[PDB]
Amino acid sequence: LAPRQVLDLEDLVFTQGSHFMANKRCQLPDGSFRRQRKGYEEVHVPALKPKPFGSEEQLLPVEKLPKYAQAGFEGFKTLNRIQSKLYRAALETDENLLLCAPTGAGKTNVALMCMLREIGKHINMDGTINVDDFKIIYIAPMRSLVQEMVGSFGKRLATYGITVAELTGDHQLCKEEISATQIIVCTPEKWDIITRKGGERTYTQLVRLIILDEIHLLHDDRGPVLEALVARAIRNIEMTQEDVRLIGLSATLPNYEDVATFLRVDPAKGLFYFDNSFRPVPLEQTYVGITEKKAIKRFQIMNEIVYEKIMEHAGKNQVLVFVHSRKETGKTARAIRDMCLEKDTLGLFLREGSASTEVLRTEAEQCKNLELKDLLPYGFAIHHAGMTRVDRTLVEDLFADKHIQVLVSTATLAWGVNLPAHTVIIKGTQVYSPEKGRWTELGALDILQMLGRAGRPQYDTKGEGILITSHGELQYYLSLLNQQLPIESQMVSKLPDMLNAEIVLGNVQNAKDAVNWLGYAYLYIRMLRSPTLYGISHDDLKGDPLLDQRRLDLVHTAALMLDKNNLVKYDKKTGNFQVTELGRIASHYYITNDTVQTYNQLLKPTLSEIELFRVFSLSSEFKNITVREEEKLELQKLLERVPIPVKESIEEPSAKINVLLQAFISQLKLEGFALMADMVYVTQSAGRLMRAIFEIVLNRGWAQLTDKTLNLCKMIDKRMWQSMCPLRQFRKLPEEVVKKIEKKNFPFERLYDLNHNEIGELIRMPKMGKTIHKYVHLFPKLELSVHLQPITRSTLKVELTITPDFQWDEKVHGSSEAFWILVEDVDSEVILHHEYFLLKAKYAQDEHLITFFVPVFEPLPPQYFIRVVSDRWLSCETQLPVSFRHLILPEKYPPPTELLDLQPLPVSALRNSAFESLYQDKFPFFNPIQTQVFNTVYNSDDNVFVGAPTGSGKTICAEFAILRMLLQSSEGRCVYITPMEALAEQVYMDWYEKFQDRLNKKVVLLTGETSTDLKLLGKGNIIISTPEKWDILSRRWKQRKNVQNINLFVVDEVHLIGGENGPVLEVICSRMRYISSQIERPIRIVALSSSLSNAKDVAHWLGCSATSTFNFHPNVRPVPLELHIQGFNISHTQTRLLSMAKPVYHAITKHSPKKPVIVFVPSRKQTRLTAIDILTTCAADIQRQRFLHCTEKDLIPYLEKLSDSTLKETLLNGVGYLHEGLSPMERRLVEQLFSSGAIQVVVASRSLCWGMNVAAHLVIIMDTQYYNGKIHAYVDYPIYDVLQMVGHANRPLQDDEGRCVIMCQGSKKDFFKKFLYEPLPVESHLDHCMHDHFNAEIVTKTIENKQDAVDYLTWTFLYRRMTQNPNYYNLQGISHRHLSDHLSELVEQTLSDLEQSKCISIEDEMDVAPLNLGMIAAYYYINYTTIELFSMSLNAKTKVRGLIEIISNAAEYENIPIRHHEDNLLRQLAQKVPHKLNNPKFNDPHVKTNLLLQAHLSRMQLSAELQSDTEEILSKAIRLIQACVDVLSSNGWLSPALAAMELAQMVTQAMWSKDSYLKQLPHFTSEHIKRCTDKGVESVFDIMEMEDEERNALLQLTDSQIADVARFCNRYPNIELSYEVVDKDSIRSGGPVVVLVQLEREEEVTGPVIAPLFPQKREEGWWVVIGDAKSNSLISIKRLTLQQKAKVKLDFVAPATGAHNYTLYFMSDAYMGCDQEYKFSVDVK
Amino acid sequence: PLGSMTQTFSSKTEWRVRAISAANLHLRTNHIYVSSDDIKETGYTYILPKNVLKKFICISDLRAQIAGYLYGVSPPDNPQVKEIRCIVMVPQWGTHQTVHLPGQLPQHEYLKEMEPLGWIHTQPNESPQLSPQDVTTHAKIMADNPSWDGEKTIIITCSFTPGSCTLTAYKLTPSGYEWGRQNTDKGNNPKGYLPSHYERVQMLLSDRFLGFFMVPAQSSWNYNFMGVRHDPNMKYELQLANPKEFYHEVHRPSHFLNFALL
Ligand SMILES: CNc1ccccc1C(=O)O[C@H]1[C@@H](O)[C@H](n2cnc3c(N)ncnc32)O[C@@H]1COP(=O)(O)OP(=O)(O)O
Ligand SMILES: [Mg+2]
Ligand SMILES: [Mg+2]
Repeated sequence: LAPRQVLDLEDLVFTQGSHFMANKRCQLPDGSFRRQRKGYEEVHVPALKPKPFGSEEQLLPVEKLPKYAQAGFEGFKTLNRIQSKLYRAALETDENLLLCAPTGAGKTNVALMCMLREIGKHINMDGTINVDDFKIIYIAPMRSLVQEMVGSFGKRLATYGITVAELTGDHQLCKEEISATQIIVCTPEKWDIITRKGGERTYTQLVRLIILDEIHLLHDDRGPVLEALVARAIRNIEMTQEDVRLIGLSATLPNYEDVATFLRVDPAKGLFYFDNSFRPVPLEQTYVGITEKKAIKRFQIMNEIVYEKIMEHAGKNQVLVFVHSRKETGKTARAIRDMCLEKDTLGLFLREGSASTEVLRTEAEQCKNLELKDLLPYGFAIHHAGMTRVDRTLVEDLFADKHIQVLVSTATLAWGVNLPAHTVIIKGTQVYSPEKGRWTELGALDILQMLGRAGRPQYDTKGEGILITSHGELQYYLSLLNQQLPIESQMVSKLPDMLNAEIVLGNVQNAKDAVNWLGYAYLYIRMLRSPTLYGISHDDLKGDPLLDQRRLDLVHTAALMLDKNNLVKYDKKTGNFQVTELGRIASHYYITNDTVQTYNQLLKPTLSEIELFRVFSLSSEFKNITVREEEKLELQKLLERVPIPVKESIEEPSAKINVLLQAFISQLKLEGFALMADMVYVTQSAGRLMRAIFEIVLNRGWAQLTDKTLNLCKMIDKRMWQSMCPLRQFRKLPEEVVKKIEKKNFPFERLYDLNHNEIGELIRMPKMGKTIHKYVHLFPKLELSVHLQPITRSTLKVELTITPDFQWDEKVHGSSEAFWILVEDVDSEVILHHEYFLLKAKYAQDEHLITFFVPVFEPLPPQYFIRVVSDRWLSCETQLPVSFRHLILPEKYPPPTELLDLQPLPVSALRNSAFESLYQDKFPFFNPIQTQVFNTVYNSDDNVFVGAPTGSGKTICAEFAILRMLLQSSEGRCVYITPMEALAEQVYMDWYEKFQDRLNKKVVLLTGETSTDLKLLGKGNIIISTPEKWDILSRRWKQRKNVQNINLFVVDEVHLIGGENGPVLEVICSRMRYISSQIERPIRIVALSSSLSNAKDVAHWLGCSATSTFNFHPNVRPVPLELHIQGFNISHTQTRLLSMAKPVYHAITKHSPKKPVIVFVPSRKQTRLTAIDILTTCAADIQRQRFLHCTEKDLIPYLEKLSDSTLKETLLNGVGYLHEGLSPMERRLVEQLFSSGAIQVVVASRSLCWGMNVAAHLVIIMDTQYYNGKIHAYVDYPIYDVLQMVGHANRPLQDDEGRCVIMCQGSKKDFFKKFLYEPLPVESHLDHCMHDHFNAEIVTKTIENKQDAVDYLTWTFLYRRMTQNPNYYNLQGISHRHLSDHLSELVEQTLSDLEQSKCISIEDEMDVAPLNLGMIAAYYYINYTTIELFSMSLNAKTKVRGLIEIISNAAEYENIPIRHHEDNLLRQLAQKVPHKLNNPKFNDPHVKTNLLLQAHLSRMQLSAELQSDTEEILSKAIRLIQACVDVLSSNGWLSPALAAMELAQMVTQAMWSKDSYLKQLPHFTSEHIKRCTDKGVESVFDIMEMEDEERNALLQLTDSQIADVARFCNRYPNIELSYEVVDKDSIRSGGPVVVLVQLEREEEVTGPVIAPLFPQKREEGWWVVIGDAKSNSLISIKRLTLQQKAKVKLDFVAPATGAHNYTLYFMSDAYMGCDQEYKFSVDVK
Repeated sequence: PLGSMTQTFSSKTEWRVRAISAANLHLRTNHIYVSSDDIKETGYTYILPKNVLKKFICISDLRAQIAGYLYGVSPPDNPQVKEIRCIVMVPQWGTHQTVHLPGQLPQHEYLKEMEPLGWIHTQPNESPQLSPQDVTTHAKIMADNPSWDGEKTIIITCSFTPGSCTLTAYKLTPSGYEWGRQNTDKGNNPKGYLPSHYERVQMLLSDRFLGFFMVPAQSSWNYNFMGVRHDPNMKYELQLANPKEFYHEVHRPSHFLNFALL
């Protein structure tokens, strides 16, 4: 914007940090006095008086609270003073609160009331309530305070079923906590890094309440983290408009009004200020300021000040003395105790023969601590984090019982333990800061917390706090503890590091966004109300009232600093920010920006371990570390023994950091006190520092430096070098034996060869034979297999099999084990591919398959390398060499069919007025591709293959074969196969108007339903279908004429044979060849496909002449295709998508400013986001509504028919978007406005690329990956999807060219170049789907023996490719005998699996025959695995409950994804059902459908669009129900069969057997079912028996709606049954018995079956069943398709003699209430 | 006089400066040169691939010699040219004048169809004459292994010139083999050592193909810091992998463990 000016950020930095004293004077309360002593001055401040209860202040008892929250206050009778003034604002209001009170006033319980209000917002009725609907974040300043309150809040809310837990150490996958917890207690820095890594697999969008405890930390150096958390959360509120409540708890300190404005706290509602008088125990404060400057005299002067004040309470009151270190705690405790012996004053501590003197000595005898047994019997003790866990409680338990009189501890006890003492002495206020590299004052929070423990709110009348410090710091601590130390902002120091965090997150994309974000920081509010303190004159403020120019200069200064260090790309004129991979790593790993610049400068692939340590030495986190003269002697004695040499001299601080890191790995304790503190700080941050270097050099492909860096990460974590035997990584194992092995030099990889009693004779030990053998096989080890699958001569597909060769143990491995898969080149220098592998504990014994692609060159390299290295275990690696010596490469693909320069063919070449009238209104002439094949398809019957790019007009070439079929015979039968159902719907719409509307033929679209497809096949001249939809029908071709009488067979997009559902397409087409050869005369086959490299193989497989094969390559597309492939470096998906946002807009203005544009995005959520993104960047250049080419008022006729929020806003600016969530009407409205030229841009998701009826001039593919919900991993786009998306950039009669920009990750850039500029090589995968088809060929008697199975495999495309590329199918030779062996084993293993499942029979190892189980699976198109458990689970007493649980566990339902943001919707739907369930497991893809099946039967409509999940489940439920009906009735079971036959009609009408049978008529309500009270109406036959002028007077419905009620009763199965038993006199037991059953209908043949809640249109099926009461003996069953009058002949056997009574059933599979039941009697003789 | 002074000794070990200097060896692989015509035409042209040559330089030490066995074949129809296709690193230690390889030659399935072409080693200083230790070592290998033919095996020396690396390849003469297998003098001027004992062969660097390495199956190849456990009679087997640098952590375990001892 305006002229800027660069500032000096470090010049505006408050150097003192937490010790900065903004106030310049300090007024003390009344009664304060000062005393002068021995070179030191004292200041006494008397205890304050509680303010008299002024207003209406009555201590509220818990009984008055809302009762749902009373359970959280178990053990409290009445709230204190500050909690009673807050409960209404905390429990009955969502207002942001800010509470200032002195430490100990009870601020925590006020925060608990806020948590209790949120917990009560998501409660149910079953007591245990929804914990999936919310999340609370409690931010505490200290690690010890976090751990304490996790258990404290855990017990208080245990009765609510709430899980409160602290986050792990580092959980890049082990983050199972967050989703399992509901109250996250963390530090400010912990919540900062988690929200930094902004991947929306998160759970941070579920946060409804944030609590900021001890928010006066803002004044501390850690302050900016709290400003970053609040600014990020509050700004994100307005970017989403979902409110998040903010609760701040502070000490009594000035500027509390600024903290409130910073927290969006209304002062008149949420601001509550309480002074130090509200401390529950009055505090008598005493401050001692020493003026002595010499260290030695000042050391003993305070050593005299402590004793003089200890004696003032010795015997009267306990004293708690706080020191800085955990070494001075014992020296001071001894310096006190040992000096009292000089004066004989120890007898006053304990009463000699007391009751507590014996307990102090006796507990010291079993104390286990030497520096505690020395002082415990005399009344002294110490406490620090560097000792025992159970002795610290021993110290706490004794002090709580008034046993210990003098306790010397550090700040850890004050934070993590509630241990009040009458007298508290702060012995010195000086601490060593390794971060600052010098001694400094204690933080303000540590002082407030320490003196907060003075005075017990239980026994003590008052508290006595004693603080001893330097005299120059008296005015400070007097202000801090007497509500006069103002809270300022330390934010400008960390401004660059925190601005980059928002840039990486995408929240800040330009300078204006940063100025807005800076306006939420506590720094900004302080600059407004105190500009003098922040270097702002009044020459600046009122010439810039809201400090808009000042913020811009700060942001401009920070952006330049980040741009100089290559974290950001900052354009000064636009102000725009560009994220970088280096900038992201600095953000995600909490690294300051100066450090990643040093890494970018010095990190080289040729780096040794020597310089790697030196690069770590130069981290800016150690900028303050120096080399003191008292340390250079001890450090130089280490430099002469370091295993990693150091080049720099001893005096440079770089060498000191280097030696301290190596010493930490070697586990060497040093004597310098500052050295030990510096070593801890260097290595506490070495973990994330080296982890950042690892991600830098791994993502760059540097193989050697990655190994060195990853090893250093583990050597720091495990504190050991590589050369040490890795057995010491087991902590339960002792140093004992691992050097017993280390000294005797032999590789650790050899002990696997030995056993129990032989490992010991090695290491000279017969003792622990199994012990070492146990941990040897506990060490992780993986074995690697490889199946090389060549794609071309430059691309290699690799299947890596990972077999674990170790044993799991949660004591050692935990719940997971992470590994890095690394594929390195010949020289082990470049990483050709890498991915993250994780071994889950549940699959710790199974094989894991990994697929990836690697490039190769045709001077074939010797070998590549595959390494699988552990992510945390040291010396844990398996490298498998992959030699290319025997790799058989496929031959180079033949040249394409030359595009002959023919003359453009007119439409008159058809020479048929009716035919020509279908195209002469669209284009003048056919494209060059249609003209070449015209004579071969229109004037010939030979099979034709046309391979051409997407958009070449191949649909018309298929119509050429259709138009010829209608000329030779007006009754022609053509079946058109297309792989995608979205394509079938579009082709059906286009071909219904051409062939049926104009030329009056019959065009049908198969429904996936047998009862309708077989008849649409017979009455139709053009049949459109998908592979599986045609596979069901063409199986039974021997018994169906309408399947083999085909005149023409067209298969479209036949290059999808190499895809997932390829084998089904390959099976049906190869069957058409077999049928046509066995039949009389052949059937014509026309194949269309994208450009294929091996197109001649598909032609030979489909029997196409060489002259009839048109193999075109992508360079001959009718409209020229300009392809651009931009690479992107960022490996983080969400950050990479951000880096593509602005380039998406820039590609629009460069390649197509005026002509329509389509952008493809990976997800539905990304459609709306990118649309908004494109808009505001269009608005940033001041060019709004440039994508809208129609006036703004000619859109509301289309714009108010919408139901979306932003779709109305984006369409008004000329941009639309399409995704699955939109209704079918909304998609048609956006597609119409796009094709009409109104809107220029539309953003469609990847899933819609097959069902879009629009085309654009430019197509932008934003990223090429999507997230898979089940495997929790990103999936690459299928190459067939990309080819389809690029094909949308094609407007033949509108643009001279077609452009497409593909934005992808850099690792995929070369892959797309080799498979988009060249034709696509396709393979087969039928060998992985052989069982289901081999079974069908055995049922239909096509395969009768094992030799026939090999003959069937010879007609497939699977076999043609096994000689062109044998290694792809695991074959080491194209020999003929090699093929028989391979074909035979594939035949043997397939027939043996079907025989094990009892689907087929095998006799004499040669002949095969189908079984009843196999005949049912092939009849209904069911997986053989599904029908196997369809006999293990069913039985004789199954009914409506066992049936649903069995059909839900089918393999056809193991495909739809899972959403665990739903887990509690299904948790309650598991009991929304009227039907009881036993098993938990709510991620089970079958149990989630079991509840979903009953959700359909309960008419629980609206499931966002999970409604579609049910619609695809119902697409397979009918065929699965009929399978059980066949299985149960075949076993002679009566009840489960009949019950399953009426569940078919239950899922048909979405009801139950309990509800009345009147829910079928439309517009019927579930309530006025009982309006048929006792009127005598509960069957459908009753509603028609009443008069017309009367029966509308009870439903109370429209005269529009009764016509829907009438249409059902006109179609309700009205029938008339007549049954007879032929020759009911002469019946001998065992002879032929027959009962015929005639069924005559009325009229009907009136459409299909009325069922609005079913997706398909079904035909009325019927069952004729004979039985015998409920003895569960089914004796006859027959299926029939009735049209009017038809008889059914049932035969069976007579059992013995006597008189048996049989029952006849007439049931249907669609309607309920039409199940007749006739009874007769037979007299057997 | 003194009795006036205190000065305590400091330690400085041999490998500190050599390890620091070994980390900069990659800069020499950008400048590799081979000697040319000086009556060197033998009847065999040896082609060394650059990928394994550069890696052999960086895993070396600028003063301690390291060696590697040469293996390769011939192009389809040209028996006069020998393409070096593999370099095998074996357990070894050396000085500035020679190396110490085990008696056993490399034996592996991958090398069964290849023929041995001799050995390659690094030299501290460039020499106009073949090392007499190289004459002795090469001839004694010929005596114990008839696989090495005097007209097919060569000695490639990698000289450490300032800033670059100079390659030259020699072969033994019949007179050199007879004197080398008898020589027991390891000095720089042994007796009977003549320039008649060797002749230079031609050597060409190429980029059109790539070689591979073979290293011991269990431990590594460098034994200069574990010379006690190295024995001339030691047996070893190989694997298909690339060798580690000279001063890698696994080559000097005593430096890492003795420093950790209190
Ligand atoms: C031995 N201490 C307790 C015994 C019984 C129940 C609770 C405690 C206890 O832990 O004391 C806590 C509060 O429960 C206890 N307390 C809180 N409300 C009440 C209350 N209404 N009645 C009695 N004690 C209370 O005061 C103490 C400190 O309150 P805090 O949250 O840390 O204040 P602050 O420093 O500003 O953050
Ligand atoms: Mg508190
Ligand atoms: Mg098409």
